[PDB]
Amino acid sequence: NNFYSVEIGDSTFTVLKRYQNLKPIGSGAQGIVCAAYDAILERNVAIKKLSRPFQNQTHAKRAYRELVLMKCVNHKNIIGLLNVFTPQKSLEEFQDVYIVMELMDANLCQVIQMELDHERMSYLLYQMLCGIKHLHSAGIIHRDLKPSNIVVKSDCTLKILDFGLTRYYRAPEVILGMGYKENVDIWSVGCIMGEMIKGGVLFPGTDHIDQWNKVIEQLGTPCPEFMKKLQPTVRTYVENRPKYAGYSFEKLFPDVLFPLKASQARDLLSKMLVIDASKRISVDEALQHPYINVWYDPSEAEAPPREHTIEEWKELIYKEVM
Amino acid sequence: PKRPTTLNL
Ligand SMILES: COC(=O)c1c(Cc2ccc(S(=O)(=O)CCO)cc2)c(=O)c2ccc(F)cc2n1-c1ccccc1
Repeated sequence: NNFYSVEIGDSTFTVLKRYQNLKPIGSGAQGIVCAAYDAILERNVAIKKLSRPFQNQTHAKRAYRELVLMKCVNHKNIIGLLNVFTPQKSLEEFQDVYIVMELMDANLCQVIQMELDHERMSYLLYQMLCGIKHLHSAGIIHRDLKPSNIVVKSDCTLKILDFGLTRYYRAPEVILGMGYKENVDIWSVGCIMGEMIKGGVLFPGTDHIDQWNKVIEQLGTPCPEFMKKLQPTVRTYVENRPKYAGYSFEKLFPDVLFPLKASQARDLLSKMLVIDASKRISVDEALQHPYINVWYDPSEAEAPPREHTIEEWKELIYKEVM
Repeated sequence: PKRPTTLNL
């Protein structure tokens, strides 16, 4: 009686009456997403209906982790949780979970090819890095940052969409099979910043092996010390790839592409787009970089931080909804 | 500088 149903494609969305005018806005493997107006809050929201949450243990563990993390992370530069509900009345009937989140206006896909100025560019990046820093402080390393999972509003505010784990934006540590740390996410910020500037994808590798080629062509074969850190097998390949000296950052990003600021933009990129993670700039040091630091505000850029049966997962998820 | 309040969609 508190619920009503709307058909969205092949999907039936049964939601609380407060949510009105549902229309689909996209999908992932993790379910269909509708935009809706929350009458009670008087604002637009995203409603995500979870795809087969306890179909199996892999799905169940994913749904559970997503839910718990969403309840613990809270920051203006990360998509927040507004509500969680199920239309089923008991554990035995329990089938569906709905997640109500903040709605923005677009993802970055389009925004980044519409050339921006230094103020808007640096400000968006600043917001990205605050969101990232906050994720890291909650012990979350994203690893899959890309323009499709970064959303913006027409007032120039920006939010990271999800908690991550197109191959174009993944760090060398991930591409190859290395370990990783916090600044893995900085590689992605470099690729996105890079795109915004040159108008197109920095490393548009047509597969995982081509992806590598794209990088060394433009940045230059990494040092022999880096080469060591690799496995037996992949090191063989990487080390047997033809030496490239790569191009300087002046050639990779000339003045022609920019509207002193151009000079700093380039300097930041040269510190972000560095194959060897042990020499790549960090998140803190990037928030402090001259190009980004103009916007600083410690309330934004500093804010304080096993195995089950399907039947058990169902119970834990149901309790997390209640 | 003032923070941008507009972004062309
Ligand atoms: C493609 O969708 C997204 O990128 C997306 C946006 C950006 C967006 C796009 C279109 C509208 S609109 O169409 O309502 C225009 C409003 O006037 C609003 C917001 C969001 O703001 C957004 C917010 C929350 C969410 F959990 C998913 C979201 N998605 C999204 C991403 C991947 C898959 C499914 C949905």
